[PDB]
Amino acid sequence: SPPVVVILKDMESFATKVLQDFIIISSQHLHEFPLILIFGIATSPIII
Amino acid sequence: VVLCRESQVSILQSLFGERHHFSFPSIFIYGHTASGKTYVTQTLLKTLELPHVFVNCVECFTLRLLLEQILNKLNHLSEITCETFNDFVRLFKQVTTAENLKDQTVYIVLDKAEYLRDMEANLLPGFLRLQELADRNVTVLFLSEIVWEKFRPNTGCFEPFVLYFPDYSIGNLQKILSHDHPPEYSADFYAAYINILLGVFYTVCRDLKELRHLAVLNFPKYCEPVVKGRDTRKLWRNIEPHLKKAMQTVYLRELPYYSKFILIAAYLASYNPARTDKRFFLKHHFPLDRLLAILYSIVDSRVAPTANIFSQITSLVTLQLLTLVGHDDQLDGPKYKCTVSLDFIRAIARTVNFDIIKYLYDFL
Amino acid sequence: HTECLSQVQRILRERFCRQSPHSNLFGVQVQYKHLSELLKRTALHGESNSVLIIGPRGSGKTMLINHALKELMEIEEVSENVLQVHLNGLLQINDKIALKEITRQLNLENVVGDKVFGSFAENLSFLPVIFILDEFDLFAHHKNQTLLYNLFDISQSAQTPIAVIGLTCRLDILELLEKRVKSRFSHRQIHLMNSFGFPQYVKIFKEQLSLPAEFPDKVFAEKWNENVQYLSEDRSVQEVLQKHFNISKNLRSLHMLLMLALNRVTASHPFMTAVDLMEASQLCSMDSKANIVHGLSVLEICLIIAMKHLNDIYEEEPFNFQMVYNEFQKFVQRKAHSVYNFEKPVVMKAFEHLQQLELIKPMERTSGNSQREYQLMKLLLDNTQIMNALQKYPNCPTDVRQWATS
Amino acid sequence: EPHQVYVQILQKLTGQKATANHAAELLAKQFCTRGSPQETTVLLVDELDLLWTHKQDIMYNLFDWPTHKEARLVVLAIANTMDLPERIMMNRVSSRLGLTRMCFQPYTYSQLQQILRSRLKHLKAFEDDAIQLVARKVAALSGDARRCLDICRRATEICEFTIAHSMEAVDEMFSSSYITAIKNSSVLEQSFLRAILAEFRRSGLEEATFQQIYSQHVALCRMEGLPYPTMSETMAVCSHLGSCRLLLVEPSRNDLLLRVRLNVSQDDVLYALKD
Ligand SMILES: Nc1ncnc2c1ncn2[C@@H]1O[C@H](COP(=O)(O)OP(=O)(O)OP(O)(O)=S)[C@@H](O)[C@H]1O
Ligand SMILES: Nc1ncnc2c1ncn2[C@@H]1O[C@H](COP(=O)(O)OP(=O)(O)OP(O)(O)=S)[C@@H](O)[C@H]1O
Ligand SMILES: [Mg+2]
Ligand SMILES: [Mg+2]
Repeated sequence: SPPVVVILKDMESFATKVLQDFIIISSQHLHEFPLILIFGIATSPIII
Repeated sequence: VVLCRESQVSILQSLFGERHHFSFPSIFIYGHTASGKTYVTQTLLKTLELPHVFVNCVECFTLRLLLEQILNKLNHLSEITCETFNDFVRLFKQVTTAENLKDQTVYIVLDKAEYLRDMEANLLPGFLRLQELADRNVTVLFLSEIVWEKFRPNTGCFEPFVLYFPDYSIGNLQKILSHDHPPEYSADFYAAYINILLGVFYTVCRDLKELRHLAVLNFPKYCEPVVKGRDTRKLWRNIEPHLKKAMQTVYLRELPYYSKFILIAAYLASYNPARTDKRFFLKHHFPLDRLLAILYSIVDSRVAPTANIFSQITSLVTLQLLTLVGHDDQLDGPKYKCTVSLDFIRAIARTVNFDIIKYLYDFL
Repeated sequence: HTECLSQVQRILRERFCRQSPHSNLFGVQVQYKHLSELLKRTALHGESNSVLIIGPRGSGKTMLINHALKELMEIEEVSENVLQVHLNGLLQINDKIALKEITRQLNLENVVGDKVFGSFAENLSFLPVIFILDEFDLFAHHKNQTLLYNLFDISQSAQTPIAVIGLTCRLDILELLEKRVKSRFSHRQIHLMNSFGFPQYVKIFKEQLSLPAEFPDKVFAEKWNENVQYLSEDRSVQEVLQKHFNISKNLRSLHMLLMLALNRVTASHPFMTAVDLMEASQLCSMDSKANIVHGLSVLEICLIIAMKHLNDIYEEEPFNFQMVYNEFQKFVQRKAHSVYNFEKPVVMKAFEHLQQLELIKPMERTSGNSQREYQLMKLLLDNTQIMNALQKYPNCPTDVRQWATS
Repeated sequence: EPHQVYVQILQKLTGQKATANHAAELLAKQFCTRGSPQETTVLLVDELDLLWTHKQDIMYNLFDWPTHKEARLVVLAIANTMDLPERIMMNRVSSRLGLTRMCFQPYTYSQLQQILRSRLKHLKAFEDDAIQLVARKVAALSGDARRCLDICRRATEICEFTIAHSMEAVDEMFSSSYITAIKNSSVLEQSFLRAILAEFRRSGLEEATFQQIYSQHVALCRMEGLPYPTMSETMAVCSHLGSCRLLLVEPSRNDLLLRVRLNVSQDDVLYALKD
């Protein structure tokens, strides 16, 4: 059973609200299908 | 299982009564973040083996999705697609006539109901008086962290029964944390762990989930000394500095040359009134032109107005370090603001050998 | 034993929760007489009338209509000729939906047609039917009030008899109508007020909690009547009823209180007690703000005290995170070596959590241009509320208490 | 819909179903081209002011088509506002309806009495005094026959139960119920109103926040010996009062910073509260 990989390139330009919505929705369906996130950050990691 | 939750369970069991009996049209439950509303309500519904539909308001961000999900899950318990609330009511009356749904109360569990007030104006009044409209022995539950005072519509509607889940205490938290002890060591060992952890972090972190997560993270270093070879003083002395290091992060879990000068000049322009500009830069006694003049004054070398500096400006805008204020079409009088913390600008100034404090008017 | 308790529980739950019809009517004799007389006039003859009923929500507006209909429909075979249509302002928000509901209720979709065609002349050309309009005020907020105008026109016409009934909570329903419909509206209004004294409210309470004469067990019913009569003159029960009557005279709240009182009836206690009513009243009359404050933490309490100090020093002015942080630093710096060595991010997270609970609201909302810092925040609490909540705080330390007093 | 009037007229004259634009085009073709000699068309349009459009194309077509000789169309426009052809209608069509404006003055009390007498010929049911008073009230209030008939019917109904019947009808179907609603209000609501009045007299402004009103209410309750009220109780009372449109408030999100404005005159409140 292969997982799914999603790449977010420029999160600085991303609006927050869609980010929190996607995180909260995907949390309740991890059992349905695995999900892993890869973050590419240009600035220091503190920005997260 | 639920621990130290027996009053609310008994109240809810008495409220439900028998399956054929009726109940309140709307019950509003409110509490804190770590109160366990979802756990308690779902465990109770599973234990009583009642027909219940669990719905997340966040997932159903649209009215059609909400109604279709509710109807499809109810049908699965007993394809249908609906668009309007009246059609939903009619189909709900059609679908509830099942033999398993004849003399039983229907429960519609809704959590994260704080978003319902931002969906539609009449959706909440319709949900509140569902039992009158359907007349089919239907009950709807609410789970939220906001009080009912902010859920009241302007026109007023049928008042639900308000309920509160009690806040946790030291003994309650200790019991909950010590229930799931690891089988590889004594219960008293984990109890002492929970005791010292509560004595350290109860002042700030009262979240059960967060404190449990911290315990899970830090337990292996708790158990290292005994493996290396019931010595309370030895354990505390070996473990104390790690606890102080951990508490530093409770909730937390190299620019180009000219970019640094641009950043410090932007900070100065943002935090220095224009009246004092000549007082700090003129040899004898915010818009882009002010920034250019300040940058020309600061840098000891003559910098040519190459397009690359404008590219640096735009890139700094992109990186959310400088915020554009004026209209995007107005690129002849643009306005900017600096959002960099003072410690950050002091740190970047040190790497350049520049004393920014000597020029800050506010400090002087 | 258990069976009698189950039966009485079922009967009272049906009486309160579902609001089943009952023959008992309180202070509405004249209004019901007028409404029933006019309904009989509209039914036995071809004459048309329009009436609006005005009252506070929860005052049994629907009950009067339901009782009158149950009284007058079954008089003769007129009910066969009489047709009834019920429309609610909440379910039908658009004129298209209202027209669709009207067509479907009349079983004329076969005659009119199935498709989404906007023509309504199929009904209009063909047009005794009674109309019931729940939440009549909402229909006045439509774009052109076309449905209301057409209903008034057909009521004033000499083609077919039509009865129009509307329900409204607003007292200014006359000025929410346009000039044309107001002129065409027959000025028949009925007002539902709780025009009765406290002893009459006591009588209503005594009668409502009285078992009906159709209960199987008669001696148990008589004992229940004796118990409720004895509980009627008890001064604690009278005090609770007086408090709730001072708060509001609506019968819906009384029904809710009676329902909550009956929840604590078990086998060991077949008959109620004044202490049960006291407990129900206490549970029904608690303030949510103090409960929210009680469940906070120490850092939030300190931040709230700093906020109160800001409101005191700067009279009725907004604030931001930096000033609160600076004065919290001042407080922790005056004390020699108190254990409050906390960094900026944890205080920022605490402020974010406080703002999440909606105890603090922004002014002239904007984002991007202004950060979370340097944002104008205001408090939504009173000083006496903070003092009362802090008085009942379980383990408030002495230092923070004395800082609050200062 | 406004454009659907093109479909209505076409279906009334030929029974054909077409789109709004196509019906307009077909009507234009029929009324501009020399077709078969048809009977003179009498068109009546009711409630003209409700056909307004930002482009004014429908009104221009309606009042321009009879100008054509081939139209054979006579149009009568019934409306309530006489200013419509001036401030609502543009110049070229204003001159088209200019100098052909009929204004119907309201009936004089003599006209109303004549109408009532014609309604009740050969029937001696009402005394002349009631009839004269009803016609005179109608003249002095609106001069409308509809409300006159309503008053007469209500007087008949009350007589079933003289000038007293007409007086009861006129002062029941015209007078406001704010005074009696305030009279039947609860004690706490009366105290709230008194606190609002006292705060307004102290300040002089017509808008006040909920906090100052709450403080005044607490002071009045302390003066009256009433038990100390909670904030939630006062908010519930205010929400109930705002529901019946006696006040003005937006309590959906704001709780302690709610602006309150009186929906009735201050003197009416004083005259209701003095008793
Ligand atoms: N009374 C309890 N008994 C046992 N475990 C509990 C209890 N309350 C909470 N927990 C545990 O703590 C976890 C976190 O609680 P939650 O259920 O997430 O809190 P919540 O009240 O539902 O708030 P939300 O809606 O999730 S933000 C639960 O998943 C349980 O494992
Ligand atoms: N005169 C009355 N006689 C009998 N019961 C009454 C009377 N007035 C109020 N009630 C009761 O008051 C309770 C609440 O009234 P409701 O029926 O909920 O209000 P309503 O008539 O539905 O009006 P709205 O605006 O639609 S909520 C019901 O249980 C009624 O039986
Ligand atoms: Mg939950
Ligand atoms: Mg109703």
